[PDB]
Amino acid sequence: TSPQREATCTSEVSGCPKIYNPVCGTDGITYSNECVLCSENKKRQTPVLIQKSGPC
Amino acid sequence: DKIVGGYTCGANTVPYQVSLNSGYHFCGGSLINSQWVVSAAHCYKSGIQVRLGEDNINVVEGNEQFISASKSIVHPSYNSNTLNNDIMLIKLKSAASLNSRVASISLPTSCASAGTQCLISGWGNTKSSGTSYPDVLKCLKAPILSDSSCKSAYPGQITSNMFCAGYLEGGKDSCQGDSGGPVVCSGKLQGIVSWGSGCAQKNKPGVYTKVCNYVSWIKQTIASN
Ligand SMILES: [Ca+2]
Repeated sequence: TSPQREATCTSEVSGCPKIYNPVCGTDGITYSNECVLCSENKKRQTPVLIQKSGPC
Repeated sequence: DKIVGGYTCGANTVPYQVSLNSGYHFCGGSLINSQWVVSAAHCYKSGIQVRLGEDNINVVEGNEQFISASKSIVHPSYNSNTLNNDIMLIKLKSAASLNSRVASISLPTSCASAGTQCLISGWGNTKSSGTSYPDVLKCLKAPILSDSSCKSAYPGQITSNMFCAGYLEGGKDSCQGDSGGPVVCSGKLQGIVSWGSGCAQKNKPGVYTKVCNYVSWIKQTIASN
């Protein structure tokens, strides 16, 4: 991994809000919000971090 | 589709639809009179510009209105952790000039029942590799689900201030960029786009703030501000 910012995701629901607040993964994917990057991660055995804010 | 199972529609069709802009479109809203907009509380930011009469959010077609928000009032019991009371009021700096593409939506008098079909709108689009972004103005007709089936989809998560709408088989939903926008059932505002587990997934319908619970709060808040 080539890092520098985790996603801070503390949701008490098993869902994400439908706001467009993009973050650029270190994988090169644009996540439509940080909660989406979180949920996507939790079914990964290796977490993508946040490369930059805004679309890649 | 790329429009999350919906169909394209224009600003004339949904003239109460607004865009909330902070350098880019992040949420929708609904116009409830010439000076006031209703959105989702999680859409709160400082320095929102409201964009009215938009057909394309990327192109200035010479018929839109750009108005700064003067005041944003988030429901005092909004809980960001549970998304309960996910409703915000926005006062515009000046009144909108109302026309065919810009008009306000009535507030409900009673709550809507399960199986009432509604119209959900917004600029939420989804690309190929499941990546959501705003662009094309789309519309979607969806039923309101029973409370049983909603709580069965999201066990422990659904409060008295939420409802589910959509299709248990998936394919058609609202998605990221649609937050805060309208769910209109027989000409009244019955919902605000709030959350979901992904978009258009099987057995995971969208979850909306139940606007009928809030009509007195909205009317008294507007009237005292
Ligand atoms: Ca435009």
